[PDB]
Amino acid sequence: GRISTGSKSLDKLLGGGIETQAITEVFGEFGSGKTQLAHTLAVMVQLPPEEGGLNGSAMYIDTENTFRPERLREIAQNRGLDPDEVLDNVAYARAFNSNHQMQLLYQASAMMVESLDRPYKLLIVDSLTSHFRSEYIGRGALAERQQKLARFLRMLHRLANEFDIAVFVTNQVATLRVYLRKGKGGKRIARLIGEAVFSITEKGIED
Amino acid sequence: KLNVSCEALQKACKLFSDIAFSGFSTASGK
Ligand SMILES: *CCc1nc(CC*)nc(N(C)CC(=O)O)n1
Repeated sequence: GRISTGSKSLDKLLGGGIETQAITEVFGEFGSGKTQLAHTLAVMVQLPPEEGGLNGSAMYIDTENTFRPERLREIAQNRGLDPDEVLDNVAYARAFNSNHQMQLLYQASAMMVESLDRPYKLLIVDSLTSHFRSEYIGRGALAERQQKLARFLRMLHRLANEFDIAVFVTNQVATLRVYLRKGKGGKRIARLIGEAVFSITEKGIED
Repeated sequence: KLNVSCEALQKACKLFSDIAFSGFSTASGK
């Protein structure tokens, strides 16, 4: 199935929202709504299909001090859900470095196979290239940097198809690419690699 | 805290074969 984003125009642009067995990668800057969309999706996936979810749990790997469980409670409450249950169905791991990020995937895979009842159906990686770009400096290190990132990306695609989960990752300037940008006040515009406008609200992301 | 059995963990190593740290916990700290 597909995980709805809450924004009818954004779901239209993605053809029913983000999809499992695929990797959706959003791009943009601080405030474009990458983390805001990620926190919303972590709540959406917990809903039944009539509401725009898959009756599943979420996983959030954080590499940029962006995880805010208070927002998750805020969205779940406003969208009519037990925010205490929502918080229990979100696994979270702060990656300290690139190697930690790679190892966390094994941990995720093992937890996913056990979950297969609310099975994990979404994996969020925010950010994805932060550690790689912060640890491998210069042209002489670019070869190892591109190799590790490609290996992580291969592991991600593997889990998406193996456990039929949706992988949503964030990035800055193989996968389904989306670009996010700010607009009128709290309004943000999404453009594929033609355009959809969403708004960040108390219920998360919506038209 | 979210732990995983050594049986499930060794299955995941087979999955990534052709390719201790802190693990996961719920958004409520468990
Ligand atoms: C799946 C990788 C792995 N996990 C564990 C713990 C379940 N143990 C291993 N070994 C190869 C055993 C060892 O430590 O010697 N591998």
